[PDB]
Amino acid sequence: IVVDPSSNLYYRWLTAIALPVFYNWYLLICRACFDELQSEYLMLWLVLDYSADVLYVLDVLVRARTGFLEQGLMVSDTNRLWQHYKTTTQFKLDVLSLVPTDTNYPEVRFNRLLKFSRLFEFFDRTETRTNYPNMFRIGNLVLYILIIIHWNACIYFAISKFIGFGTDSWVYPNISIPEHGRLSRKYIYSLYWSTLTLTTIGETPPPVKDEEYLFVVVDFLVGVLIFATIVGNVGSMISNMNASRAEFQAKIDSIKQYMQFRKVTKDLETRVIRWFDYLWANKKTVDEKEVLKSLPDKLKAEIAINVHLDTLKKVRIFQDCEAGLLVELVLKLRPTVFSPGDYICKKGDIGKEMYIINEGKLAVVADDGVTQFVVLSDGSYFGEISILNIKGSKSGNRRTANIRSIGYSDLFCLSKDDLMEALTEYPEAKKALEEKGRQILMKD
Amino acid sequence: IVVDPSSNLYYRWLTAIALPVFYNWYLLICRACFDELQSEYLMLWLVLDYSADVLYVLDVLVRARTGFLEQGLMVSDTNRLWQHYKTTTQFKLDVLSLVPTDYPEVRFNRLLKFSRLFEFFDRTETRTNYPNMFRIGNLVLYILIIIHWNACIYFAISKFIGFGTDSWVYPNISIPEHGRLSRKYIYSLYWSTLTLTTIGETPPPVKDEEYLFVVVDFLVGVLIFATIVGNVGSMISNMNASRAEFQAKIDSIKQYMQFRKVTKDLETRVIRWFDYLWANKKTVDEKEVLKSLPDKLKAEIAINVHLDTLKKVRIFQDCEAGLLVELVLKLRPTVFSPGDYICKKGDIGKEMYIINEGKLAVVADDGVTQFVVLSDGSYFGEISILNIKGSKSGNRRTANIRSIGYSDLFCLSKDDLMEALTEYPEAKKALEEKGRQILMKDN
Amino acid sequence: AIVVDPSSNLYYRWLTAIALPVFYNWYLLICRACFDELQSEYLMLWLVLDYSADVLYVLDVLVRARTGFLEQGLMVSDTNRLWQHYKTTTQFKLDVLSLVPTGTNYPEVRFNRLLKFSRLFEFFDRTETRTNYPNMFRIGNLVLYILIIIHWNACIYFAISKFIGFGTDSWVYPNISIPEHGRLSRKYIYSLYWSTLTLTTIGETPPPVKDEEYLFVVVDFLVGVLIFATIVGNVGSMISNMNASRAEFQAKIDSIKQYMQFRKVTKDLETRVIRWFDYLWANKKTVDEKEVLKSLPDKLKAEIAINVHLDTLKKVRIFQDCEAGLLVELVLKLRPTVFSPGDYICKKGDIGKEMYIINEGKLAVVADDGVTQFVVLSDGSYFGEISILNIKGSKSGNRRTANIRSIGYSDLFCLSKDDLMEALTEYPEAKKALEEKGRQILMKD
Amino acid sequence: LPNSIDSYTDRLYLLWLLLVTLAYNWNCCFIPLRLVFPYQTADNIHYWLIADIICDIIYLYDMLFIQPRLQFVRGGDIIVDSNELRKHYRTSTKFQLDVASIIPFDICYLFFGFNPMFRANRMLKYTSFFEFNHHLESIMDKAYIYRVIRTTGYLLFILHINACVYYWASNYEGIGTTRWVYDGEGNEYLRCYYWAVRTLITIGGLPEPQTLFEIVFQLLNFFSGVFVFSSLIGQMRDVIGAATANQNYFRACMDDTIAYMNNYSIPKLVQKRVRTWYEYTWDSQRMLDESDLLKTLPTTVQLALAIDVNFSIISKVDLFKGCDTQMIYDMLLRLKSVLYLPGDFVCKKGEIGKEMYIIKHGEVQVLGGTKVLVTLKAGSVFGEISLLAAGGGNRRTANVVAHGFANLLTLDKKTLQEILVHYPDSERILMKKARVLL
Ligand SMILES: Nc1nc2c(ncn2[C@@H]2O[C@@H]3COP(=O)(O)O[C@H]3[C@H]2O)c(=O)[nH]1
Ligand SMILES: Nc1nc2c(ncn2[C@@H]2O[C@@H]3COP(=O)(O)O[C@H]3[C@H]2O)c(=O)[nH]1
Ligand SMILES: Nc1nc2c(ncn2[C@@H]2O[C@@H]3COP(=O)(O)O[C@H]3[C@H]2O)c(=O)[nH]1
Ligand SMILES: Nc1nc2c(ncn2[C@@H]2O[C@@H]3COP(=O)(O)O[C@H]3[C@H]2O)c(=O)[nH]1
Ligand SMILES: *[C@@H]1O[C@H](CO)[C@@H](O)[C@H](O)[C@H]1NC(C)=O
Ligand SMILES: *[C@@H]1O[C@H](CO)[C@@H](O)[C@H](O)[C@H]1NC(C)=O
Ligand SMILES: *[C@@H]1O[C@H](CO)[C@@H](O)[C@H](O)[C@H]1NC(C)=O
Repeated sequence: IVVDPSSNLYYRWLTAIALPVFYNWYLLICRACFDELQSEYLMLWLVLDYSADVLYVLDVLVRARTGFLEQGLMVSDTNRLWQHYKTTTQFKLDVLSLVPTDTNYPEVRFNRLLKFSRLFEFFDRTETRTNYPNMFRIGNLVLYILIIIHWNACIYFAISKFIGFGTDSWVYPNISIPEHGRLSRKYIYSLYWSTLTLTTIGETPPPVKDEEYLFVVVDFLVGVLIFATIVGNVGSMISNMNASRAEFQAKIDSIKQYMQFRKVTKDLETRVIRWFDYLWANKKTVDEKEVLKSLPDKLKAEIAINVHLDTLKKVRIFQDCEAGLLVELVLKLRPTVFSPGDYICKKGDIGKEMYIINEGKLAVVADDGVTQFVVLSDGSYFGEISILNIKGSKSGNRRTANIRSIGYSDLFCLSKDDLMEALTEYPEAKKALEEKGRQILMKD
Repeated sequence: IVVDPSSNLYYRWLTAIALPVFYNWYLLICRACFDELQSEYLMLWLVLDYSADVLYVLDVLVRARTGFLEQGLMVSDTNRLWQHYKTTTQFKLDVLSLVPTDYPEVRFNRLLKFSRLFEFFDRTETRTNYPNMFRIGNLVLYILIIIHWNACIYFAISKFIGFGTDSWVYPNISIPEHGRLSRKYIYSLYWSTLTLTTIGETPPPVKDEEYLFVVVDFLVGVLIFATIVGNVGSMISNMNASRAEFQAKIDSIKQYMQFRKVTKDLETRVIRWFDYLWANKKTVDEKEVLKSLPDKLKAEIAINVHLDTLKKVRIFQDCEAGLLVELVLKLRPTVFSPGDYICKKGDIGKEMYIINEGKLAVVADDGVTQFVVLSDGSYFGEISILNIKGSKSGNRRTANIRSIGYSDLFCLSKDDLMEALTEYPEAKKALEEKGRQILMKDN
Repeated sequence: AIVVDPSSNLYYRWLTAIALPVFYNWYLLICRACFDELQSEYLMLWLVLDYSADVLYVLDVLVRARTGFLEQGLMVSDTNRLWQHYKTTTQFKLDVLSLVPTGTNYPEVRFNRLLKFSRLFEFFDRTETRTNYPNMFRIGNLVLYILIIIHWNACIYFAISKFIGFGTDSWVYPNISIPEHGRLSRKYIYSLYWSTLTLTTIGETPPPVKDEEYLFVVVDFLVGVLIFATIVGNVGSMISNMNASRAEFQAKIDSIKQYMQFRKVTKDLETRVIRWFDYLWANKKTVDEKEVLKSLPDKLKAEIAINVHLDTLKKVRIFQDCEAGLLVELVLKLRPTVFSPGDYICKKGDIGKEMYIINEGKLAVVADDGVTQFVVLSDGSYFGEISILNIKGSKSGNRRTANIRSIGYSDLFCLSKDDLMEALTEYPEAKKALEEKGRQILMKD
Repeated sequence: LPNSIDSYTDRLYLLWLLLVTLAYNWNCCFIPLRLVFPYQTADNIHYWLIADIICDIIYLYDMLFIQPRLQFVRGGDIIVDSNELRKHYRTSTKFQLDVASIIPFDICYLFFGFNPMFRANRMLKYTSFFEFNHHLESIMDKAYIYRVIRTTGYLLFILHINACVYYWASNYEGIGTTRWVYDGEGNEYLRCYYWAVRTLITIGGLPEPQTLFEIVFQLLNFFSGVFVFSSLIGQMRDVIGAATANQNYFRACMDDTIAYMNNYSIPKLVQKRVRTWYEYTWDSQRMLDESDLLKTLPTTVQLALAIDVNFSIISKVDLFKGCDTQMIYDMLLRLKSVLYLPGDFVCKKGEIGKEMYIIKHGEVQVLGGTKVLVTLKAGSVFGEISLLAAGGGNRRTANVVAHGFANLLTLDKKTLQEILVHYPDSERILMKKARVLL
């Protein structure tokens, strides 16, 4: 059996193996530095370390049987997979993170930290997988900040133990005292000093000896570099979060300043601002071409027939004229958004647009009298006789009605040439639509 | 009555209901932690809380009888609105926040109407005249709420630990200097600002829970400072983004003109044009600024910007409405520098110009003389664009045309003019008869 | 009878000569108001400088009553209409309010002279637009604004300290009777030190004691965290703008490298393209000229096209007898391409549809064999002017007659056959003139 | 030692700029240090002097034997000849700075004793430091790690300058006079670097200044420290935004199209197909669109990049032996890159056809209606007969689907016709090729 790297069994395995790598990092530097946590809960840490080593054995056994892409298809030959895992440095790392060195010195198990690529791959898969990527980036950086804070707390306690407890004013105090002697106080005051040094706050006791001066200089330099990276990345991510709305409001006040300068009257100004308010309120700010230019025509056609074919399939002779030509039409259609009371067409105008109504309600009104001839809900179509314009007709070359908007309608336009070069490969569809347009145009 | 969700009444209602939500947040955490406000101004807080609950029940009635868009139309069936409100989660949140739990910690369910305040802030951000000033006001309001909540949290932790047993906690409140409510609130706010703005001038912790609370508080303060820096950087880089883009454009133009070794009088001409542009605010260009609005809205905008100057010329009024719409959308505006010649003699007549905010004049061959000085509303470029055999001229000009001041024109090239005279050459022929009359008269 | 032109340089000289006394008025007026030893000790200097600042203020009123303004495209010059245009604004109201002529110990009554901030803002904006060091001036302007804020806060802290009483608390200024904390230099430098350590979130001040001091310090720390946020934002935007073009070019280089490592190109083509792009960067022409000149008007584009390409397109002897209309049309419709060494411009036997005008390059014609330098061309030369006229009757039939390779980093001008036909489809006499001159040169060859 | 230098090929001259960088960085670090600390003791002047002598010999070797050999361009053609290249170096502005920096004030040691302030003119080789920065940043395959190293180097150098200045101010106030100055009890450079870190990083915790010189010093140091820390945040943020730019844009478009599909309530199968398309596009190209990348490059480099990736695949086609190089080049400049998911159709048996499919890193199978007739590895081509024929032509004779992640190259019918109408003789011989095919 071969597991797929893009599957979900592999991701559940990534979670069940990115638990003990994180355990190894966090609690192994803590067990190696504090040394009462190790020699107190010895059976607990031995059970957890044996479980971590068995999970690493299964990690090597899974990476020696995972699949990879070669010439498009999933390669599943076991000998080729063994060789392809053997040739990479990750196999050397997974072998170096397995040698069973370990009692009272758990520093000998630091070779289990060499499998950091697994935790990084788990973080990367969850970032590209979950539906909250910015909050997961916040969580990833907060976990990195906490790991670095915990590691410098452990390093401050180790430097204090190596120099001598309670000797200077900078080191951890004398450990024989029962107030500074418990492990909770040990770890919590080491975390307090670690965060008040790595934050560059400095409400901590100043150093005395030269090795303490050197460690505190190096620690504030690491603190300012880490905190500069954190501030910069959080500012960049907040800017990425708000960029869309910022450029939208940029476009808004740009067109506002334009019309205010070019002296457009207040009713048209207020209608444009109301249209932009409606656009933001119903979330149609993105453009279809600008969002799906990159996707290929096959997937664009899948989304097109998922969105508009259910609305197009209810008109008369369009019951599967030809599948490829219906695909071409639902790809080459183009959206538009209208305002209430806006005339789609006047009298005495050339027609070059077929409009389909979809989530909208237009109306056919007379010229002088505001009247309701017939209302048209979604799925209806209009424009056909003026797009066709076949020889032998009345041949006005004009739109013979007033299709007026009732509310905030939303049509999906289709130009005459985007009809023509769509149907150019199959002229029998043109012949059928020509006869239907001819009969409605000649019976009037 | 059905409440319009986009009107002015709805926004004024969002103001009148995002006042007591902010009151409930701010003064409920303060009255829960401080225990002196709730003891002193008991009837005042009871009156204001009863008024906030009346505003909450009026809020759930107004969010009941408000409208929502269906098929592009605002529905008005009140039972349909009630069903649409009953099926969603905001009615669940409202009926959860209206549990009648009539010391001041039992009223913390009134904080659940936070989306109403959030909607008021977003509606004001959309609706106001000063979006960046409102963004910085909203950011100071958010960090003041956070500072106040952390001050009340520090005071509650100090009361739980004991007053003055340690040196980190608030002092012994029986001493009459540290026992007043004014100094209690101002010292808790000052401690909270010193912790959250990552400064740490405060006394250091002594107990283990104090060490842990100060670590959590400093990490919260790091993330608050990073969010403040990010939001002010985004605002200060989006407030002069137009200036930065125009500076990059000017620098690319300067780079090109320095590379191609063009002469210094043309250099000073281009830089005086760019200084005129930046001192008169014509920075954005037409084709890119009018691409993101719908087609009938830009047709309406073209109507409203050029009919007021196309109806000032009398001889051009005899034209059909559809031709007027298509030409008023196909008009292209350009801005000409002073002294620059629009059409010389012998040059092919390409374009038809409409004078709007400009003072052009005609001159002779390399001689500044004034045969007739044009003004606003006039028109020229008419006899070389219809492709007529004229008075032994053809497709050429008649005389030189200068530019006295920073004129602005309405260009119409022969291509879009054939796209004009593909619709009713009869009306264009009437215009051609009067143009040929002028032509035979003057040449 | 003079009219000050607000786009000239005399107006900028006046903006400098009025942006010195406004800035002085702001800075040293808040200092003289809050300290009350400068105002008592340097009284002759402050009276002289105040009288000079009010003289410059009234001359600024007189000048701003005589600056023209662009209506109908022209610069209007009649003094009555300029006075009316001045009087209908609110800036004249602010100026006549600032010029109010108010026991020579309180400059608190002279705070109306601060109301000419518009001159200082106009000077800063005109300098930012005009000078050639825009990022250095943006950082200088930010430093000046936060120095004004730090100075105003230092004067405010000293005024609050004088109101509370010197040496009463531990947060306020020390006792001024002790002659070490009593020098005026010591006073101002310690007040500036306190306001910088507060307003840039340093926090080394002594802790406050009373409620009013706690409230002033928390308000001052919130103003300080906002000032630190704007400082970090402005310096980040300055760093992101100082090399934005270079970062865009490195992004383009990395995109080309990623595309080439994707499509598995040969290493010689990869290093050729990389050295080509680095040469295009070092020669400062990597951006395409239509994207440069998109924002220019058509007349300025035409004048730039004349000034660039007519110097080379009048060096041609074959295309000489035509008209300035076609000259301007061809210099508008020339499009440039930059080449690489060893690149084939036009091989033998190709459909000639482009014409090339060499400009800052050096080329070569060779045979089908390879590197046999027959004729090395130079700047101002031309080729392609015989297979784009499409003359019937000769042995070629629009076919390339030579293998043309570049030996250095050439820079040509592609003039396409369709572009020339669009240029000449409204000139039949120029069409037949080019046809007959091509026929004569082809019967010569 | 060659006759001339290769500005972009010389590993030797890159190590030479590394040596001049080490000399110039030695001077920029250690001239403040020797100037303000008492480290030039009586048993150390000979060691410091042989260090400065080998520094100045590296300077003179750079001015004489290397810098008159670097190649350059003038008028497009590269320059090889030595006298003209040396004249180009002599009349350049680098020689101005170099002769201004090699001015030997070491002869002033006999007039005023030993003072390394006289060698402050050797700090003017910043142009040869920046050429080294630009060369290493251009040659390294990861520019962001070197940008971080250069930012940390600038930070450590500014802090060393501030430690040296603080110790000079401590001597000028007198060591151990007041409570602000350095008290002498430890390592001088270490405690002074500690002071410079906790001041110029704007950290706090140091003793309060007393004398007015100390207050002015501490004020200007904190203000320049706020600006240095702001420059550090801005520099690191720019490194982040320039290292993750295409990843952030790709993730932004991927999240905006999944937001579009969740706004239109798109089914889970179509959303999974779209997201596995995006995941394979990221694992293949590390980029979203490549046509938009190609439209920015110049025309002849577009043509060369197209030919080097597609000309063997065209010239191995037995049907395209008769056609000619110009329109083959144009049609290879006008191909489209597509990606078909496994299990999807590219041509149905009975579907009309208007495209030509070149396959490239893919594996498709032809089905004659589920049994696979043939398979095609990378480089093969199919779908020709329904490309060149006019009118309805012929429908596709069989179902062909992508087995794996096929990355086809498509040429549409009408685009081929638009290329063909510019080339009438080859269009005519292609019609005759159609007639001898049928
Ligand atoms: N005139 C007219 N058009 C109709 C009617 N019902 C549907 N339509 C469509 O409405 C149209 C709107 O203008 P068109 O010229 O585009 O063509 C018309 C028809 O295609 C009807 O009863 N009258
Ligand atoms: N010659 C001339 N043209 C005028 C006059 N008044 C308006 N115009 C227009 O100015 C023109 C400029 O060039 P045109 O060829 O466009 O044709 C000319 C006329 O249409 C006038 O008094 N003389
Ligand atoms: N074949 C050829 N072209 C030359 C010669 N001298 C100048 N030229 C020009 O070089 C050209 C380059 O290609 P063209 O087809 O454009 O036409 C050729 C001529 O106009 C020469 O000796 N032979
Ligand atoms: N029918 C068929 N087509 C094949 C086979 N091998 C390659 N092809 C190509 O596959 C094609 C797919 O549809 P086409 O009409 O384009 O024409 C067919 C052939 O050119 C095969 O065995 N059968
Ligand atoms: C620590 O405390 C013990 C007893 O409390 C004492 O004997 C020892 O000397 C102390 N050591 C230090 C270094 O303070
Ligand atoms: C506070 O002070 C009062 C009297 O001053 C004393 O009775 C009380 O015990 C003190 N409380 C604490 C916690 O110290
Ligand atoms: C300041 O010094 C004078 C001089 O002795 C003294 O009288 C006064 O009380 C002092 N003020 C304070 C607040 O200590």
